[PDB]
Amino acid sequence: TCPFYKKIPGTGFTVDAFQYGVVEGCTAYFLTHFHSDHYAGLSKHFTFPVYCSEITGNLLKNKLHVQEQYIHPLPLDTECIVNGVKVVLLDANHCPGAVMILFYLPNGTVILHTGDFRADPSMERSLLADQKVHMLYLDTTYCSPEYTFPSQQEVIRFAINTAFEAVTLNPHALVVCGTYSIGKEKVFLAIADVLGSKVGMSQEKYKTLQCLNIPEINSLITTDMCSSLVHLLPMMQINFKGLQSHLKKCGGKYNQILAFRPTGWTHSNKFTRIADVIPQTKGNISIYGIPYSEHSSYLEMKRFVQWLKPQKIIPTVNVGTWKSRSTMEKYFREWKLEAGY
Ligand code: NI
Repeated sequence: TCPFYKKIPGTGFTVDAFQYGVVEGCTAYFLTHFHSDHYAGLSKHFTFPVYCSEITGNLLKNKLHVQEQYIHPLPLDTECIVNGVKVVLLDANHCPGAVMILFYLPNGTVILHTGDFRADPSMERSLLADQKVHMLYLDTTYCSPEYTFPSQQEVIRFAINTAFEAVTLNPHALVVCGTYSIGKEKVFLAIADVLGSKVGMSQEKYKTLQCLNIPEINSLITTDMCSSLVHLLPMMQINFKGLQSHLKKCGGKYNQILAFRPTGWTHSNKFTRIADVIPQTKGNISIYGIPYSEHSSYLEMKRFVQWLKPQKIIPTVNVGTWKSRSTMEKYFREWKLEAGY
């Protein structure tokens, strides 16, 4: 039974609520991004309207086989009317197609739902600048001061250098990046760019990238594993057993695998820095783990909310225990105190 924090009051609208069959008095179902915890339950047999970004639509059509008549893509940064309610979609800085949704209620209330996001200062020069926000539905994934991590740019720097270095030393070495959903594509395509390679992957994952409105994408990707010195494999498969077998599969074309595992936060973030990282080596294979987050750090989130100054905050992650909920409320109170609003 759809929880309260997936419902927008005084509309027929839910957000990311496809796993409760039909929802009591929902004219329109919004989807913030194409990640399975958020789209769970969508199928070819979905007959209610779905509102989403262009890229999330491409994905629903081609991957889930949702019928064209039910997919309502909207452009970003554009005032759109939907069932007599003004909405706007903002870039979320999460994965391809991911959006934040501004709802302008008939009664004059204004609601921001962030879906999944990584807050950034460039958001403060959007249509959010222009007016007051009464309720914030907040991605609270890393809402705790321990969670610091480096900028996406820093991590992609580290990844490129490690890749180039290892391949220049040994031009029979293969680079492997682990994946399970969209997002984290800048890791593997930035590596492939420096190397002068296309990225080799399965046909399923090849299809998925074809959905993403990437300029020139056909020059960048391939299924031909043999003509390709950066490869994508399921994250499940990024270990010595699964790497060995993969190195066996390439038919004597590579003597060495350098791999990256894009993990979110991990406890080693509290002690070690990004330039000071080391891999786990078992023979000719080396497996790095890098902290590429697609969610706000504690500080990023704090600064975003102190700038936005909402009247009320509703968390959408870590809400299932009273300890989590209790700890988050305290931090929100402190932020308000620190600022005065
Ligand atoms: Ni997500």
